[PDB]
Amino acid sequence: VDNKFNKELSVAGREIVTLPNLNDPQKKAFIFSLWDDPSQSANLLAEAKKLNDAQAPK
Amino acid sequence: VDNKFNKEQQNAFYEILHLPNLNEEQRNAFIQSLKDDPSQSANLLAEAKKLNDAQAPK
Repeated sequence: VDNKFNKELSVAGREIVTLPNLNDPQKKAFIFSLWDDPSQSANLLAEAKKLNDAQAPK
Repeated sequence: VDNKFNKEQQNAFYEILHLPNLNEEQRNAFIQSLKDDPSQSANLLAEAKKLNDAQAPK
């Protein structure tokens, strides 16, 4: 259930915006899905770092 | 009823997070005013962009 998780987008969104191995198009669709459903914002931030590993080693 | 505010909150959210001079206080507060108020989302990105240049180093 979502309860206005705006604080979660500040931490999840900004980390998904500039994690060390992600590219601009993936974070774009990532934040746009994070904005639509911030209930998965914790999982989105993790998905951002997990995806960064596929392009470059952590 | 229109599809502009649907992704304007998404683009404004993303830009608030991707602005080079927005911090957690400015970017997260924007996500609070943006997630709760859809009509002010473009203005939120404009004020976040406005903060990006004002807060930016000179």
